[PDB]
Amino acid sequence: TFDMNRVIDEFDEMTRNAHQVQKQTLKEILLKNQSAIYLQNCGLNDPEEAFKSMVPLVTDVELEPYIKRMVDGDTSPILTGHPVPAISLSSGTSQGRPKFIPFTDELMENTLQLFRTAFAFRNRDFPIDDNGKALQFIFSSKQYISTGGVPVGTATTNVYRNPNFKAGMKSITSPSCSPDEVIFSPDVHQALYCHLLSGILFRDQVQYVFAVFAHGLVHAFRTFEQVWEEIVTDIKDGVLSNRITVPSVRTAMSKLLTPNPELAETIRTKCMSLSNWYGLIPALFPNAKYVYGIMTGSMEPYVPKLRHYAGDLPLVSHDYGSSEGWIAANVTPRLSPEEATFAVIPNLGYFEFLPVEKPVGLTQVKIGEEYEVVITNYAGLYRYRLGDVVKVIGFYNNTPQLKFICRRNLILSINIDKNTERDLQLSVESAAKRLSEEKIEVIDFSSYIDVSTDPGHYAIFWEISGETNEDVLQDCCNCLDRAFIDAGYVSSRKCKTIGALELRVVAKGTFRKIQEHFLGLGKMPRCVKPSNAKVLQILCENVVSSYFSTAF
Ligand SMILES: CC/C=C\C[C@H]1C(=O)CC[C@@H]1CC(=O)N[C@H](C(=O)O)[C@@H](C)CC
Repeated sequence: TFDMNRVIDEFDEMTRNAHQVQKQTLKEILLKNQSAIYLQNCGLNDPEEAFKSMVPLVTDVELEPYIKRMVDGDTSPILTGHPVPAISLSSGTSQGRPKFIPFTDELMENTLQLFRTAFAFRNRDFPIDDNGKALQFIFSSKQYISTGGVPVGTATTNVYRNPNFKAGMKSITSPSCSPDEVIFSPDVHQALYCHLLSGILFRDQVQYVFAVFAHGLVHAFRTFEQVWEEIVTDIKDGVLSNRITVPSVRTAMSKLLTPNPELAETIRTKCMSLSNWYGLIPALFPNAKYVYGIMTGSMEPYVPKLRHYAGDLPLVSHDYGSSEGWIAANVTPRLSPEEATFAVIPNLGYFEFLPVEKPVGLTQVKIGEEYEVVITNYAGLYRYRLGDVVKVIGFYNNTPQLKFICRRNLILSINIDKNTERDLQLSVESAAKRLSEEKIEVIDFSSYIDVSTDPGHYAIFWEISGETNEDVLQDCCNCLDRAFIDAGYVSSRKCKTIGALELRVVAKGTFRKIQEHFLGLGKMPRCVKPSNAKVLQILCENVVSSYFSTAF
């Protein structure tokens, strides 16, 4: 039974005792998983001491073969003491291959604990009506079964399809406007339309608006700009647009629709009153208290447009975690996304921090210093290098408050996509075999994030060893686009939040000219940063042709 003050007091005591809770949490993780051959092979059977001397830092790549066994249905103890109920398909890759992370019942408990904690602080500073609803733009369009018989989904999908999700969120959320059939629609574009319509149908009750990521909220209302008159028509007629073809979705939404020309008129008058859609969100939902979602890190570029739609509504930052697990909660919800920091929850894992040198404990980190995060938790992860670099902004009682700084080895990112030099090189090598058919080779390559388009897209620069046809180059272009298998990139391309990959072919001698540039001053950049004007200049002025992927 949820009690706001009780929840806050519990978080307070835990963070006052963060050092002790860290140690107790490690001991419990090690007890639960002691039969895991990964742990047995380290010499485990001074528990904290033994742990740090016997267990090596490890990377996703090192864990790949172990996790592969779990995805293939091995139920003996490998990374966990008990068989996992699901596997999470993560963003990013494992050396260019799909990256999987175990999803355990404990991770579900953690999710519920963190949501409850964050809600308590948020509802303290931004109290909502408990007879209202929320507009929640969430999606779980798919969860497949591995060949070994294990469910595989994204982390959010594993959360949304958990048997404890509805009951567990009941007390610490405002009820969604959307039918479950919308959330689980196999077609996310239809789901999004229906979320928008559902929100409008209950607009007076909507207490806040949520999506996991800021770019999702922005995409939602950009979409509204396109379909608003269609929604007004659906409401006026009490008939769902023929755009919606998923039968279970049509059925569910039809129960909510009856002819309402009055509401339709209100909405039409309201939309036409806006100036370039400024303040669209509070206009549609005049009782919403805030907009909620991840506003930080890779989402920072989306905040200006989100503010535009949000008008004067507070933007509240959603918490810090990934497919690997949760780390930190926003307990200062009134702070803008620029000032937002996240307090580590001391029982969600045994956290270590590599100085940006060997790792220090949670209560050992220093204000103003940057560290790479190291995770030991209930996801089968022991001293796992997350690759996230954080800065310690301060302490909330004895737990550090963190700001995300950067992700190591990342060169290509628009929103939720994460691609490295190796991923780019692999995509190039894939697409190059279409060229090899023509006895043509890739002389060199680079790339660039083009955010002049909406949405932004990847641009790849190629110089090739000979002239070829448009069809060949079109194929190479499509292949480059499909060769990026990172789940984040694929998810965005499908949801249209990342545009068609563009292949720009440059004139012969273009890359040598870049060499000449650097030689006349005295390692080819694989993604050209916006500030690298001299290099960008040489590439752009030598583009001779341009192609856009017809994939997705
Ligand atoms: C136990 C952890 C449970 C949930 C973590 C996720 C959240 O609910 C908030 C942050 C996080 C987003 C995430 O997992 N994003 C995916 C990813 O980037 O891997 C993406 C492939 C979309 C699902």
